[PDB]
Amino acid sequence: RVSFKNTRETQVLDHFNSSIGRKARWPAKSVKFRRRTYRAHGRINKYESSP
Amino acid sequence: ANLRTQKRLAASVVGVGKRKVWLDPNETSEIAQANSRNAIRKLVKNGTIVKKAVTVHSK
Amino acid sequence: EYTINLHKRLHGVSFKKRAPRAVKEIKKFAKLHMRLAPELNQAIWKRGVKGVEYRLRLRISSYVEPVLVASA
Amino acid sequence: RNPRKLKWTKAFRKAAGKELAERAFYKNRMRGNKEKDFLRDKKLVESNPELLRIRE
Amino acid sequence: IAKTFTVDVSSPTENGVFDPASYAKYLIDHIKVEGAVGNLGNAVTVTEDGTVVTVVSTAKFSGKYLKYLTKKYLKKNQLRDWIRFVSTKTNEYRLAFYQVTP
Amino acid sequence: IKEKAAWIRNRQKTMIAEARNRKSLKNKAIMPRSKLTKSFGKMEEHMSTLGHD
Amino acid sequence: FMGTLKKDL
RNA sequence: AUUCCCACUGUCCCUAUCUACUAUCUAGCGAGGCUGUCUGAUCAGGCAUUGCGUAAGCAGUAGAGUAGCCGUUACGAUCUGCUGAGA
Repeated sequence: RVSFKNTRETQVLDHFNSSIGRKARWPAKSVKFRRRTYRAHGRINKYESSP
Repeated sequence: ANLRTQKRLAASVVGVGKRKVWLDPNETSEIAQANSRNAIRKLVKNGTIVKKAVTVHSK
Repeated sequence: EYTINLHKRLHGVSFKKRAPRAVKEIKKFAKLHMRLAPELNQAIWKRGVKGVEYRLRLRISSYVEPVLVASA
Repeated sequence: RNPRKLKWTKAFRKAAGKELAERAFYKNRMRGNKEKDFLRDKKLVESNPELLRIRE
Repeated sequence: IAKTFTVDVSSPTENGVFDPASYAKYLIDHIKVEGAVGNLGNAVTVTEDGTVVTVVSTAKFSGKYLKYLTKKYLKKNQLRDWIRFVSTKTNEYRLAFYQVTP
Repeated sequence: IKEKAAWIRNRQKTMIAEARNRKSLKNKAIMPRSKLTKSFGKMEEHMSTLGHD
Repeated sequence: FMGTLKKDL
């Protein structure tokens, strides 16, 4: 269970590139390596992990 | 080292609520074995569990 | 034994976070020259988050203690 | 605001004897201060034998 | 009418951390009869026999006041954290060391 | 005399600072000394500083 | 202008 | 409800500064003084969305008054000095 994009793009621990501050990051979970909710208006917001 | 039940039992036995009981930080292992109210009373007698006094504040 | 001028280091910090950030400041202090004693945490939070003394006298061994002096 | 009331103005210092109307004048003002310090020190020393005993 | 208060200072005195004469002097100098320091008009008499201090009072005097004065004297000599003023019988007291790990 | 007075002033200020440090903000539940236990080394050091046997 | 101060004595 | 008189005002001439909140990135997931109050009282501090220039201490025989006698215990605001000091 780890983000696909962050793992693909993967000293980093102790410090697909949209909106990344100037573009490098320090993805700890990637380096180390189905849910549903309604909302303000009734709907079916489905959030899925991307292993 | 999960003394939640021990604090609950000490508060019930001494009858002073969980805000007045004091469990010895240096006797975690000894308190961890007090699974019954008799052992809690024994700990209170030995001074491992203590009852705090009412705050000294003028009415 | 050191003297830390926390008035200089805490300038411009919001009054809501003076006491917590001060804990991080002394941690940096011992890192510059070289675990906080709970008595020193009491000394830091003596006047709450909003107020921290301008100067503090410390004893660093890194284990850091507050020392009792008439004035800093 | 009356200038003679505020101690940081020269009007107060002249109208109260603080300012000459200089160094010798200040020495004249500050005569006997050492005696007062000595007397208060003597009283403090004689007022707490126990604390001196702790000192020794 | 006279009431007797007994304080047993044997334990601190034998341990070399107490002077009963100074203690009795502090009481006789700070009884405060009728709200006045040193107004001992023969109503309050203090005797020091070496190990037991006896206070005989016919005026308003209580064991709580004696405990307060003793604790003040202990704090003045900064022995408050090691010696406590405790009672054995009614109006019979002593000074006892706090619990110490050997 | 005037040196002993300075020592007295410094020690009084130190004691006041220590008492303030021990004192806290809004009063809390009291932990009586008669129910807690103190070690012997602290007692030995304090009594030696006092000047007793 | 200031004169003699406490420190300067 | 409307119109004139006086006073006030960042409405404006004409904008400027500060505080809070917000916005951004990262790890994971993811569509000095004063009022009130409290530390038993001083001292020193906390709180009340800045709440709204002579230190602590000691002394004077000067000091409103509280408390002993028909020259005299004691407490004592305020004032004066250490002190353009203290921070």
